[PDB]
Amino acid sequence: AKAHIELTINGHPVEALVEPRTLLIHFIREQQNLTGAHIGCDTSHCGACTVDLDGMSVKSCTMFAVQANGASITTIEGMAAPDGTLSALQEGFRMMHGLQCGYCTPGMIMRSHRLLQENPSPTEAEIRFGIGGNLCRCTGYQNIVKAIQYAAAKINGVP
Amino acid sequence: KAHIELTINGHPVEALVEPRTLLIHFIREQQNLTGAHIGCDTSHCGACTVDLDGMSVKSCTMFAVQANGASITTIEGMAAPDGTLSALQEGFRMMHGLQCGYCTPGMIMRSHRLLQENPSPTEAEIRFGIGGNLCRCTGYQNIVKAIQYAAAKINGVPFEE
Amino acid sequence: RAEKLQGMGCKRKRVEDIRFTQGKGNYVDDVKLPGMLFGDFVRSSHAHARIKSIDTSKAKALPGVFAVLTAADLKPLNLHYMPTLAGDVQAVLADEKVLFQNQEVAFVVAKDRYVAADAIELVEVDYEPLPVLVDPFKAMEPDAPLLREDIKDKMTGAHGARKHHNHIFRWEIGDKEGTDATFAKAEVVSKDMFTYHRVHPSPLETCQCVASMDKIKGELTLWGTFQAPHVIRTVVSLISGLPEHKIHVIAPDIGGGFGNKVGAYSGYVCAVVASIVLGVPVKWVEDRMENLSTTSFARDYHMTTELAATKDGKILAMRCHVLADHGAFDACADPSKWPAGFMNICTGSYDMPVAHLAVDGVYTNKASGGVAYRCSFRVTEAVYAIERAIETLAQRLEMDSADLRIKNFIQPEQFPYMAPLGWEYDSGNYPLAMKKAMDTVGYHQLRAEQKAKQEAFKRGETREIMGIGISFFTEIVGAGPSKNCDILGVSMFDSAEIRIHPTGSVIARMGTKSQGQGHETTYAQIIATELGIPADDIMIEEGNTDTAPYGLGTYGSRSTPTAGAATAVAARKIKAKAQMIAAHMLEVHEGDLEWDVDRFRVKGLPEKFKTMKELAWASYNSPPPNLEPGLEAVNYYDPPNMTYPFGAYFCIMDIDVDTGVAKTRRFYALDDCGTRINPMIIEGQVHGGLTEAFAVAMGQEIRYDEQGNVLGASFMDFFLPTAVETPKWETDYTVTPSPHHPIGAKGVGESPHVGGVPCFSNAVNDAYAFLNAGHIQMPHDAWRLWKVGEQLGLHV
Amino acid sequence: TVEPTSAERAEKLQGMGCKRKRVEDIRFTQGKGNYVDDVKLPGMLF
Amino acid sequence: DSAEIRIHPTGSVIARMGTKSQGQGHETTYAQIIATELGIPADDIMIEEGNTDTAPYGLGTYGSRSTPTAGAATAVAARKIKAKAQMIAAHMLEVHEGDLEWDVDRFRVKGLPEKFKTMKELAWASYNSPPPNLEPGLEAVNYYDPPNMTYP
Amino acid sequence: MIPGSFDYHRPKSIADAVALLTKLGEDARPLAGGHSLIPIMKTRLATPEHLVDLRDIGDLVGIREEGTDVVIGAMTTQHALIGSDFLAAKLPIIRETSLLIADPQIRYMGTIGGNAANGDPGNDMPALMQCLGAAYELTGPEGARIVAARDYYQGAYFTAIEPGELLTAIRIPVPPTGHGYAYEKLKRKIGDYATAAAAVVLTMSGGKCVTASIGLTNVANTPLWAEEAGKVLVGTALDKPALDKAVALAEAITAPASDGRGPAEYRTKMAGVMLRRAVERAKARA
Ligand SMILES: Cc1cc2nc3c(=O)[nH]c(=O)nc-3n(C[C@H](O)[C@H](O)[C@H](O)COP(=O)(O)OP(=O)(O)OC[C@H]3O[C@@H](n4cnc5c(N)ncnc54)[C@H](O)[C@@H]3O)c2cc1C
Ligand SMILES: Nc1ccn([C@@H]2O[C@H](COP(=O)(O)OP(=O)(O)OC[C@H]3Oc4nc5nc(N)nc(O)c5nc4C(S)=C3S)[C@@H](O)[C@H]2O)c(=O)n1
Ligand code: FES
Ligand code: FES
Ligand code: FES
Ligand code: FES
Repeated sequence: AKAHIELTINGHPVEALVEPRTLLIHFIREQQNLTGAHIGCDTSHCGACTVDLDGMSVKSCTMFAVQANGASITTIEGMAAPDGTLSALQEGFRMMHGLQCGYCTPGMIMRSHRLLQENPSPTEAEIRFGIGGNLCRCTGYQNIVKAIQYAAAKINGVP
Repeated sequence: KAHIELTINGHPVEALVEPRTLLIHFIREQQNLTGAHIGCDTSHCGACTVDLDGMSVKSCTMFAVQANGASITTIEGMAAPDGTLSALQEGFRMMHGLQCGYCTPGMIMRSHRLLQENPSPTEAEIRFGIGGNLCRCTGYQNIVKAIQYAAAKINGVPFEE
Repeated sequence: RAEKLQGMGCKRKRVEDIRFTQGKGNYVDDVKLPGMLFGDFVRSSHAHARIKSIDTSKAKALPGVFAVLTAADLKPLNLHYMPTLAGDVQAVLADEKVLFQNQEVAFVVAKDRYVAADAIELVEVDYEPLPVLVDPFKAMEPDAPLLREDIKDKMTGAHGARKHHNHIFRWEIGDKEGTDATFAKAEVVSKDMFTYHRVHPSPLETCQCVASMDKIKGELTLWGTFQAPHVIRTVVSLISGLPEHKIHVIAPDIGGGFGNKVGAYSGYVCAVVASIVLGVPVKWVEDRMENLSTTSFARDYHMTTELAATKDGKILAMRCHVLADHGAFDACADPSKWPAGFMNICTGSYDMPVAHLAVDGVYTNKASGGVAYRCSFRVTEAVYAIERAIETLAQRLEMDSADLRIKNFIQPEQFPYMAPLGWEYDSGNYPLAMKKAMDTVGYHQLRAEQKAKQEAFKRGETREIMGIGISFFTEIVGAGPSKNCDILGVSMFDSAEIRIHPTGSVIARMGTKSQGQGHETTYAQIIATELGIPADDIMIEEGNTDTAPYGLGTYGSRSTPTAGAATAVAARKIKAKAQMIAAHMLEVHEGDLEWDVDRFRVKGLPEKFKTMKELAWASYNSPPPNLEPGLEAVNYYDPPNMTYPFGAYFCIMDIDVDTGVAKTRRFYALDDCGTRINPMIIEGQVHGGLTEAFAVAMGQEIRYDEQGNVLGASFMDFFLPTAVETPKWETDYTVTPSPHHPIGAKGVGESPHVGGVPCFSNAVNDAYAFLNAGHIQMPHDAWRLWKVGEQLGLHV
Repeated sequence: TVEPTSAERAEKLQGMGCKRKRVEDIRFTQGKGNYVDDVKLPGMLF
Repeated sequence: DSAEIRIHPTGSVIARMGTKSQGQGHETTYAQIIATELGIPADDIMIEEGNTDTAPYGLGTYGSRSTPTAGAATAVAARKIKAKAQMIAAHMLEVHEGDLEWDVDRFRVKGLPEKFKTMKELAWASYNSPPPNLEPGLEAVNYYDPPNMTYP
Repeated sequence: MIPGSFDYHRPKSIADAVALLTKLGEDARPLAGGHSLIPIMKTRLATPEHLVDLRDIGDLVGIREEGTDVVIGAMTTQHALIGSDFLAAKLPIIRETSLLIADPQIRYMGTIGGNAANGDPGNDMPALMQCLGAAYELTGPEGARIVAARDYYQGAYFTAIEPGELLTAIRIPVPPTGHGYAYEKLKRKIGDYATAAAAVVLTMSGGKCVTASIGLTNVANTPLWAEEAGKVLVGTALDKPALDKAVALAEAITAPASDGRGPAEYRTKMAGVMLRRAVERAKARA
């Protein structure tokens, strides 16, 4: 008795049959083959699975795909512009060396995407608190803060 | 799309196909049984030969829908489950009956049927018996030997040299 | 041309980031192959028990389950144990008994990980409890339980006699008699037992693989989280019977390793066996709780550490004995001759006449490991031992511990310095770095501030205490010379192969394997400089054992020492051939040519030149008749010595004695790793390692209770700092090249952890030193620091 | 044997001059060649 | 044309060439060349062609050139490995290279046939106990510029 | 990581959800933000046969002032609590508390009702709601009833809710304008449940405390309302004598777990320290 869901992921319609117990992260990775999102834990701490879902940052390992029925999700694959151009965040993470192994990066960028909508001009304390749901093993966060600041400057220069 | 159910290499298959889908493309593109090959567009080469309800069929000259309910064997279906190659597969290797390998699935599938038709064929019967299968590499001589080898294997006794 | 080169020293932005920022990395769990199944383990609920029965019937009967392997399946293949790097064996699936909680008991292979998880729950294991051993200090008591029955009637293991069934090895080095003599007469003997508690590298990606036996071809492909994929290939060959040319190991992108991903785990072996049995691919991906509780732990050394000194603070000797808790199987990664790694760097940065080190390893009912988590083969422990001992000695001497260090540093002119436990340090300028550090942090001013704050505390004017942590450390990285460094008999070289294409771009591969350290960026910078070829015209690959030259992998901060060297050497082989081509083209002797960034010029006729680009083309287009066409080279680099980067780290820590909550005020990290290939990357490496050090010192732990339950092995409890907790890092450097390295570059990646933990722990210990707390064992989390203050009477 | 003669060792090489049977045949006789049109990639168009 | 041959620690081989079979049996026959040269059974040798990232640069298969060109390169590259193996053998056996003679798959000491190292042992040695003067491992490349055509 | 299988329901109203829960009985659980339940399903501590997702029930979301109360729908998320400037005006302690709960992602999903109904003494809202003297509005198959937060919690995962009930809203008396408030939490890191935390609201007049109420988080198998401790502040200047007495009375009722956050005796003391600090901050706000 799989459930039929319909939702939008990265601006595209998705329809699927899922077991209710399928975690959203697995739906995204395993069924949708959007393997940017990552699993880093089994307790909802790490944020590697973060996606932007109806204007929220969500840990997709702590949601069933059926809960995302009707949702609009952006994953990391959805961040670059249609012409390929990196988002400000993606660019900032590269420019500022905000990643190393890259494993937290999708979740970090997805969280940051929402952070900079919540607060386009965050202080460092606001950034750090604002990414508190996302663990990184490699970077010690310092360059991630820089990356987010860089991105904010780029964004804030666009208009 | 048309709904078909059939058996391929002993396994049930159920699929939806467009009517115009050639069997070769259903096998290759939808079933991912890419042993069978396409060598021509005029039904001469036999590279697409599969064994289908006890017949050798050029699967480029049949639509998948025509195979509804059929039992097909493709080259992937020839080796034993224990990994042991069929007599033909072995004979083709032993006798150097292939080079590029492109005709080989069709040659073996044809030959599988040939040897059921005629378990102990003469050379002339072999050559005629594979007339629907072109090979560019071998000049056929070793293919004949391969088939002879396979027949002798199957039969437990040699026939011609 | 200048803009494009992006060679050594440039803060070249990383090529990896393009894919990673877009989710187009290729990590193991991203792999999907036709027919691929998923396997995972039934794991032991018991720390120590006989397995009376495993009933797999209900699991096998579950739809979507394809296999349930138990030890009974593996035996026949001689795969119910697997060799370890330490020369022991580790149970793949438990046979007669389980020896640690969460140990692998059966491997269920199913259509997907959801079914596999369901089927795991259906396997029923009957246990007959045995007495659990978790306290290593009791491991060699006469009534200690016999853990390793499988090797019980073998009093000699892979590192000598075992004097007790739970004794793995005893290893000693240094001059015992001389050390003992010094301690017998020294004015001051400063002894403490420093425990470096068990922690775990916890890479954000857990361990995992996809095994695919192609039964038609008789070839195994194995994707996996392998820091040392060629080694894995060879091991898999030796234990499976498949020949190496038919084993294709692929380490793709790896989401951090931190040492966790060096060795083999049961998962890899079971996935392989399962794939061989089933002839379809089998994926195994562990969850975090199993990662933390069943893969390589780090640390777990109990270091009885003594310094002998004069009252004026000259260090005369060090005597250290370690009790090493290895868990149930000795799977402690190390070069084969070094069962306690390079713990014998524990005399540190100081010139001591004599020393002695003894290490006993014991079995306990715990996961295996030990060497992981930026340890550089027990250098974390060594450095902690010495840098804590420096502080406890300084306290006992009533001396400022910076002064004590300065009094004892190895001086720059002493290098290469033969230390008293056998390592010959390559280069170092410790006084300069220490001075730079102290000046930068205003050290003497800090001490005055601290004194004032202490007086304020005693007057009841503040509940905060200030500590100043110092860690001045000598690392030893780059394992290593073939004479003494081998991984199960393969000498610890590494390698590079560089091939220049006709149009002047390059493919280069190395025997290492990045897990985020930026090799794909930085190895190209080495080549770029050497050949004058823009870095972006160079493609770097690692990890595919079919294609990359054989190497020993990435760990022990060895990549730059070994493959970085090989890269430069191979590039220089190309350059030499290019010079010969240039000589041929320009109709001059090779000796008439000089290299000028990207071209050979004719001495005195600088207008007459051939560029590297032209030479690459000529090697294909007009190959000199004396020479082979093409332009490529390989080097397998057997290092002549380790590299010995160093650092001077200072932490100022404020601690609320009422809660135990410590807050880092400032952390300054000076690292000198010789020539710096990419300062941006180094800085990142440092940030990450300092954050680990903060975690280890201040919170992280894996524990076991008296029943052998593993405690805290999830992110509910395992302290991984977020951006909120993680201090800002202030980094600095000096540059003291390695003389023997082709580009003067030393490793660095582990340095920040190695140095950082003692820095933090020293800061905490230092904060409480005026209250006579003694050595406070890590971690320095709030409850523990509260207990310190409670026991000092601070709360009433 | 465990101590094969020179001739035995040479024979086992299946080296120069030998009518060594082809390694390619294993896959090709089983349809496990990989020819271009066997390639299928995500998103591939024709 | 070209060949690259790499011997693994346990004595099997990956070799690649700058040609590209279209059925001429190179994956079989190049290994035969190597097998004879090195005394490693052909079955222990994997031959690859055609992936430009991995195979050494060559000019392809046409003009019946593979045997003249890459076959030559294969032999020459294998002889480079043999020469290195001879050096390793001489080191291990503590004799001069001139004191060794090849017997199918091993170097024996002249006059003392009981003193020998097999190629397999030498391959392991090249990883396990590389003679101080030599790089570890056991591999070679040759790019072969033919002096003439062959005229069958 | 992998939950047991279950069936998933999306009732459209409270009545439907209650009917479902009542029908399916014990094997059904409400699903709110999922950020406690899904984690324990993933461990298979919980193996419900049915999840009844409250997502589609609009009336479970919102913040309103009704009479002398603020009424907050159970499905109002932490993020929404934080965002509410009206709540910040009336009950600023809530935003303060919420910002100490979990992390941004979890706060986007986790709801006040799920935090309150969960019965893990780790949750922060329970003791806050006890401090505030909130009432929980429950609707079940027998109709509506109200259970004081102070009466709601009996133990780990043991609460006053009865089979088939939903907690539909939390009704919180609005403290006087100018009241002091604080929620002071000690934790190992972002996201961690408290080692100890204290919620305080109090009012002052003439330099003397007129009212005080104290909740304690995660220092027993339930939240605690520290009734005696609050009482003893009343009439005092909230000076050291007064705070010592409150601390004593607060500590006395604790019975913390000994876990990774430290042993019970530490946590008892930390309840006291958090209390002190919360009273101090409340006093300064008042
Ligand atoms: C990593 C992490 C860190 C966290 N840290 C904290 C923290 O610091 N402090 C804190 O307070 N919380 C913390 N939480 C828990 C979080 O706040 C949860 O959101 C909260 O505990 C449950 O609310 P929910 O809406 O997610 O409920 P759910 O998880 O959906 O439900 C929890 C329970 O309450 C029941 N339930 C839910 N809604 C109702 C209702 N209306 N009526 C009846 N029963 C209902 C469910 O059936 C289940 O039994 C953390 C969670 C995670 C994953
Ligand atoms: N003199 C130097 C030294 C290093 N570098 C650069 O810094 C990086 C790290 O080089 P090196 O110090 O040689 O260390 P490795 O590459 O061998 O990395 C291993 C090391 O890497 C550490 N850092 C890690 N960082 C990430 N992101 N992921 C891991 O798994 C890590 N694991 C740890 C641990 S554990 C170890 S053992 C390389 O890009 C190198 O070019 C440099 O610019 N100049
Ligand atoms: S995988 Fe989702 S929070 Fe860790
Ligand atoms: S970049 Fe490796 S976990 Fe963040
Ligand atoms: S492809 Fe079918 S006969 Fe040629
Ligand atoms: S083997 Fe090449 S076409 Fe027959």
